[PDB]
Amino acid sequence: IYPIEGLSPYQNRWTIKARVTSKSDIRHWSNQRGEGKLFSVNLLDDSGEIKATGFNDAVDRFYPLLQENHVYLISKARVNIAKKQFSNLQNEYEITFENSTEIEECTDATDVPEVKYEFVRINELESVEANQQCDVIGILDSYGELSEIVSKASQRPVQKRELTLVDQGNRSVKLTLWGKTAETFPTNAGVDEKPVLAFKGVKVGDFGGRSLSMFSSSTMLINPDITESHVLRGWYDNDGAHAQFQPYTNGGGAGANMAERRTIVQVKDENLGMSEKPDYFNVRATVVYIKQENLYYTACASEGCNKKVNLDHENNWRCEKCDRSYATPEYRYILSTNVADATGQMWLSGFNEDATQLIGMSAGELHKLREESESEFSAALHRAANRMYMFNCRAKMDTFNDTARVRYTISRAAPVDFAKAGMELVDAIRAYM
Amino acid sequence: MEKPTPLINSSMLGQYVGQTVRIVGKVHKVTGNTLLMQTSDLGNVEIAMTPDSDVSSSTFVEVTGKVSDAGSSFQANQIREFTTVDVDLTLVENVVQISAAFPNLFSD
Amino acid sequence: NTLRPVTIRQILNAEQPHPDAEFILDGAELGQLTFVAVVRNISRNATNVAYSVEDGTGQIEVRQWLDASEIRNNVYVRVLGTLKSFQNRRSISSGHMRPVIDYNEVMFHRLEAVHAHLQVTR
DNA sequence: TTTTTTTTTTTTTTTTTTTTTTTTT
Ligand SMILES: [Zn+2]
Repeated sequence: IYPIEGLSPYQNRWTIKARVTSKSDIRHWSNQRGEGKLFSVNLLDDSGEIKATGFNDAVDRFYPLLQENHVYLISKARVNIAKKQFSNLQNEYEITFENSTEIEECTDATDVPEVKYEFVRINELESVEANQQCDVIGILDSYGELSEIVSKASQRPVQKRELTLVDQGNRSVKLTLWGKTAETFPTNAGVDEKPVLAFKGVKVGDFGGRSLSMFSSSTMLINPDITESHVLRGWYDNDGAHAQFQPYTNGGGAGANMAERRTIVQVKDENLGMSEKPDYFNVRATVVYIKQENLYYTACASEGCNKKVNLDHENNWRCEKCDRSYATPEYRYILSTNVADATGQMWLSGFNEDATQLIGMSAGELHKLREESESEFSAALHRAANRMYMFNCRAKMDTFNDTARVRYTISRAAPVDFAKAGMELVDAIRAYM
Repeated sequence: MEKPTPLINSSMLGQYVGQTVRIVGKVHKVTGNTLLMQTSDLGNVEIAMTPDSDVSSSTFVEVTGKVSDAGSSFQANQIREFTTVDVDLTLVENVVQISAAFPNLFSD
Repeated sequence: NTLRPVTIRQILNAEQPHPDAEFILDGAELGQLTFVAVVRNISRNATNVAYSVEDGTGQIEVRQWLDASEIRNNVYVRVLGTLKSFQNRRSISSGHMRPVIDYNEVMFHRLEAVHAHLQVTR
């Protein structure tokens, strides 16, 4: 009996005694050399955590036997190097089940720790930052119909279902269910009688202020004999289906985020915006070039009108909109900039706000700077390039006289926070290690 | 030829006795021409500083030096300023470790 | 057509499969590239300005073209250029060179370098 | 030996695709 931790490939005789804390579906695959089935599972003991995976014939022998939250004895498997891109655990190693792998269930679970939930009150979810794990409990209010969609990235039809989860905070929050768990959901008993549902490892999404989605390792339990679901049970039946609730918001993408960080290759490789519906994304990119010609235009000096202005017969600037002439045309940016990253290059358009911080200058101040010399004007622009920015963007289609083109529009452009950006990458590189 | 100059924290000193290294710290105390540094390693390093050094009135610092034969002291070759009068030392510790993991990019 | 964060040691290791063709770094075209280094020497010519530049991984020349006195010996710099090898000598042609924002970017860059490399490689 | 983490939602502003360092060491 080894602790999980002491497992290595340096040691062949061994037995762990761990409790499954999550189980994968049976995942198939089709490719050039192979075709088959894998499934995985996450182990726990006193000492630590380790993933374990069965391929093809071990799915048959073991998928039925290993169920979540039960404690098993595992023996005579292989210990491999973890593929950390395909796992949550920090372990250097994982296990693969071979054709000798012994598994029996221990009726001794008391040495073996139990999955400690760190629950978040629904009304506290807004304190947890998007794309992060979370354990959450609450009364299922109601649930939505099964929605099947094709995603634009996978291009593989998604079955989807949404649930409403409420607690003492009186706040309601949407939680998305995926795949089989979605479909076979109402097959779960006591599912209309306002069950309490317990979630481990749930993703916190910012669509609708806060929202929740599941992963392959997520876990919902229907009506658990944990004190908390009883408190809620006592709470809900006595004053819950009485009082009214708060929907969070700020159809559905519950658990979704409102603009994923994509590389430039991804935005194009996914055909973002090539459709009716605008797609939103986030790009970390460097400004490589700014288009000199037609950077600015003369605008309605009117309030809350920026309709272009034009020189009439009396050499004045008229807006067609507010129906008036001015001696002074308001300069505004119709910026056209070329941003690059390591995956490719791409054009963005930005308006007066964002372009001003990109050139650290109002358009008027730039106009005044061009009337003095072109040297001090192109200088300003050159000096705008070679700077990195986090780009909040939308991709939408344009009808230029029957012809279509994709235009990517910077909604907000902050400058890269290197400390934080750095840390993020630290996390990504650690994944290949 | 320029030898790559390793980016190190306080515990890498041993591996580079005699060599030129590069190191980043929070400045603790300045006693004459000696500087006391806080590493990303959270260890402390002692640096023998150039006469012309106004380091005192600065917070985080990057020293290009020679590890000296003792285990933990340092001749300053050059010195770079950062902070203000908010470098991320935890990030630095990580950049140290990851650069160590990738000689093909950061060394010979 | 890409902008690759690189270390100077990457630059020098990049291959140019003989003739005078485009350099490769990790089985990928190495066109426009970027990096952070300190300015060690500065020579000025009527045509161009050649800076001697080191990032702890190696040193390379970068010359930019006159048609930036802010930057100084022993100050970090962001470089945006292209690798040219004339007569075996390797150098970068910078249209863009800037003093580094805060030190944290130096750090950031090393990582951006590893991460980009990892993604071309796997 | 062998494979992944999905959805979703909006301005008022010109024209419609743009040229990045150009030449010596
Ligand atoms: Zn108007």
